[PDB]
Amino acid sequence: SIAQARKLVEQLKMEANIDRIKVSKAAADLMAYCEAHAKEDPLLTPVPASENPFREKKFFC
Amino acid sequence: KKILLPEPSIRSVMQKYLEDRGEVTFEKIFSQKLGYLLFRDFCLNHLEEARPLVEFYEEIKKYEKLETEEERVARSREIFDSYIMKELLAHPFSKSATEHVQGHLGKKQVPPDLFQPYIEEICQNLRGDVFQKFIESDKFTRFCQWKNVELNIHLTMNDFSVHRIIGRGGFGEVYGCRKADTGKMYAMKCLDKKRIKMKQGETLALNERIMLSLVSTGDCPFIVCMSYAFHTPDKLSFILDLMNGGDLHYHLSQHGVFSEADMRFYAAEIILGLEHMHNRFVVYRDLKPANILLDEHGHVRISDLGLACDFSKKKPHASVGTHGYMAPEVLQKGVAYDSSADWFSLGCMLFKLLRGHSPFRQHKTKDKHEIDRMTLTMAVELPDSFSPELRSLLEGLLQRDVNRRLGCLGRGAQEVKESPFFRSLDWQMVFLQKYPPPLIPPREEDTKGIKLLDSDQELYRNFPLTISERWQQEVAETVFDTINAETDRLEARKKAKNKQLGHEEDYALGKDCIMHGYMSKMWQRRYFYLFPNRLEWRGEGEAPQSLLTMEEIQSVEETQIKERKCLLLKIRGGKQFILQCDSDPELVQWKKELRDAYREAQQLVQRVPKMKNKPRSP
Amino acid sequence: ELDQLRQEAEQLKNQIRDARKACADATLSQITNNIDPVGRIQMRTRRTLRGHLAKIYAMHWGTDSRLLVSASQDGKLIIWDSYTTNKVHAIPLRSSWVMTCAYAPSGNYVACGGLDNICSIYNLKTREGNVRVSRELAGHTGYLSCCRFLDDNQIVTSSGDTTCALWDIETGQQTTTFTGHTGDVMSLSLAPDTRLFVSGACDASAKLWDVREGMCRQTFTGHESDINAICFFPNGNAFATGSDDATCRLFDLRADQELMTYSHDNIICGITSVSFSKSGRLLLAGYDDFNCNVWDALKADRAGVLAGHDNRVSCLGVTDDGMAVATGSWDSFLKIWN
Ligand SMILES: O=C(N[C@@H]1CNCCC[C@H]1OC(=O)c1cc(O)c(C(=O)c2c(O)cccc2C(=O)O)c(O)c1)c1ccc(O)cc1
Ligand SMILES: [Mg+2]
Repeated sequence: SIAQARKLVEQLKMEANIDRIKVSKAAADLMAYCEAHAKEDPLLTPVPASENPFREKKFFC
Repeated sequence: KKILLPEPSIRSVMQKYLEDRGEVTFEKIFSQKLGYLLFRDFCLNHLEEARPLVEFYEEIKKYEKLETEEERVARSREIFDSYIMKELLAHPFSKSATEHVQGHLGKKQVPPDLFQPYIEEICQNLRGDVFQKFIESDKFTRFCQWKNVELNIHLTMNDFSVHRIIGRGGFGEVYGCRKADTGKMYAMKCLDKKRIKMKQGETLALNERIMLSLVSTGDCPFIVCMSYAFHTPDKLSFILDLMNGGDLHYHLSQHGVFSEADMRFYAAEIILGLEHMHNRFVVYRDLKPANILLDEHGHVRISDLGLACDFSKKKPHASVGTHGYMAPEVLQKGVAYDSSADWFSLGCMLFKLLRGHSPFRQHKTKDKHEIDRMTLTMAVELPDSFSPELRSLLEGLLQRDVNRRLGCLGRGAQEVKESPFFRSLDWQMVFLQKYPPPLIPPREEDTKGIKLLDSDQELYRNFPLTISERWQQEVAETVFDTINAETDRLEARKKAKNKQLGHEEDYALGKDCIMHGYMSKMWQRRYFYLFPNRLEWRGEGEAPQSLLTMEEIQSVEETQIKERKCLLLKIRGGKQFILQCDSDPELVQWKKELRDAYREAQQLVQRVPKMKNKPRSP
Repeated sequence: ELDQLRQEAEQLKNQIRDARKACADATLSQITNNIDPVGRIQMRTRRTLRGHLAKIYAMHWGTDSRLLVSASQDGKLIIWDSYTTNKVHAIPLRSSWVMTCAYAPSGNYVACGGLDNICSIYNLKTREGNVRVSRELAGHTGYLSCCRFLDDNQIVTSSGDTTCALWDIETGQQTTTFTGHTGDVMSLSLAPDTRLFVSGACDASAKLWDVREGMCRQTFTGHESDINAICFFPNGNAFATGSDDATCRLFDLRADQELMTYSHDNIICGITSVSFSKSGRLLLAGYDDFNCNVWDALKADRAGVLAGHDNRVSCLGVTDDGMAVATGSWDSFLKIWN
């Protein structure tokens, strides 16, 4: 219908009315997040075996 | 040896089977002996609202059975005084209904109909909620236990304890035997399969089965009925009523001729018998005294139903019967006939009881064509000693013209009943077997050049049959009361044992389980639960730790393992899963509900992108 | 008049394309070209959770990184204690056709649903201890594909009816509805802040929704086939998609376009599930070839493989504390890897 088509134009104007930063800045910010928090991700910075539930940990709450 | 009811869980399967055939209705169950018995147990002992209704139903039923008018006038008022003043103060009766009832009563006229209006309104009140409360109740579970058995009846010689011979024939011999199941006394008619092929009696033997079948419903006292029919690899077999009194051609030999007063009695019982066959559209065609049998009290029944014939869909025209007792239209080349025939036979037979031979048999002749010629030509010369009212009856029956013969003019059996000859008899009393009988009885290798093919055997494929009301009546009047109590004890004990075991309630309740029950995998017996998307199973202890999904199932077929019918599920992985069942109803239903389950499941998944099988190989 | 608005419908589509091209000054793989590779990450399977009697369709970690819920073709939800293999609860459902599940952040409630077209909420600690249903949510006219809590009293469901919806669990009604997709919606993921969420559909597009305001801010096409799964990057300015076309894709919100495509030639089957590690460096993806592949998100290299299921990896999830990855499979087992 015309309702189904006018719904689209209204939306497509909505999507075009956002503003956009540059992919160079965009990527830069992701890589900043990874580098920053890389110390904490235990799949990259492993922890002691006794502190890891799934390896050698003994005491639990 | 004795009947072992299946467990209550059978309900899950059985109910679905019955519902599919619309057999879970008040009318369908209430009108069955065991259905009825379990129903009234429920209302009398377990639902205070239904009690007086059924009590009152059963009171009216006793009244229906009362012999004579003076007994009824008694019971009629006797009835209206007591229960009625509880029922009018309750569940009232209609004005409309009480109007007719009180109308007859005020005038002191008392038929059996008298209370029929009250019957109908009682049903109206029994078949609503009260029925649906019964379906929910443990007694419908018990009905389902009993019906399961009925529909699993496979008979063999092991089931019967055969005693003495009491009849030879062409294809085999009749015995006397006790069904070990219930201890009911019966007669077994064993036709030998090698004898049948030697005499070509293929339609002849398979005819009887269909004929016995049609006449065995109704609960009639004057025809030798069938309850079961079954066959072994080399023998056919009929379970029939037992009659220990010998046949009327044997007693005619020892007694000589009978009086009018004595012949009347037999004719009465034989007439009602014939009426029963005619109302069900069967012409007997071999009425002679040799085919009439006596029980130990003296009462009689028509027996040999081989030559009998259906006339509903088309009227026969052959020359079937014994030559002394065949109506003129049976003998004539291409003339068709119906119940007309059996009435002419009645004359011929009745005559022979009175004078010792067929009226068309003379000088003790043994020339079939001469005897057939008297039938068509000879006017039947009747004795002088005979009464007038007897002369009335016989020349009516032996009347050559079918349109001029008693029992053919429109009312059938009723024209003969109201003949002058039976003027003294209350015909109800005949049917009640209450008139005193006149006579009380005192206390092979020819077929070895013929082989049984598995083509011949297919002719008797649908031979076996069980007449429901007959089996139900057998059970009712023997083991039913006691076996109910016995399985009541088991079911109570298992529940008491499980209450000690900290009973885990049903695994089926709460979910979307389609149905459930025992089956055997591969033999390993296991309890199954069929769900919309899968079929689980467990062993006697724990919750199901095994299953088969609906999407795996390619086809559900039926196949043989050591001559027992089973289900052959073909799994997608090329594998096969075989299921056995404990009863035919169960086999029929699983097959169905699985075919319905996997087809429904496999389509639903097709829509779902998350559950369907996407491409993999290039 | 019908034509009149279908020209502006593609004039604006082209205004957007060129809008985005003006931002495409470099690529993520170029920017990241400088960083050290993560190197081979050889995660071993540390638990096997055995209980489900058939396929597993959907799994979800609890915030405590210890308990998880799984939903299965065998008609049950099970809540496991990963640390010990123990089952906390075997919940038998009222419909056999489940497809999804979800644990409360609180952990007091789980949710599930399927071809029933209802999102049922279960209360994991009644005033007795017996687990019971606390609410059904009827409203959708299509299968429930996915659902997630915001808090005890708010859930967000997606359906094959082609819509999403935000519920008020107490009243059991829909506060807001998210019409927009033109094909069955398949997965959703909440932004960490919750103010946003994204969805993914069989139309081959994902959409960023405005949870509270109730409308589509952005649409991200690029895939060639049904998008099966979706995941937000921990900082909420980018997300990742899994599809039948055999690729994952990283999309950045502020750049409003595709940044990255993960896809070796040898991988020809579909992605069923996707999740980032705590920092966001690794992108974990489940496949119909029975494997879960670990992708270097920033460099688009394959860092490693989680291989040990006999059938489709149907679902996966990283604990909030990044300690472990869970994979659920059509082989009926979950496995905890690290
Ligand atoms: O019918 C009975 N007895 C009859 C009485 N009539 C006179 C003949 C003797 C006897 O009949 C038989 O024993 C008998 C045996 C048979 O194998 C056959 C047949 O095989 C058969 C048939 O079934 C149908 C047509 C013809 C024949 C035949 O043998 O010619 C038969 O008709 C009677 C009888 C029935 C019940 C009961 O409890 C006790 C006895
Ligand atoms: Mg004829």
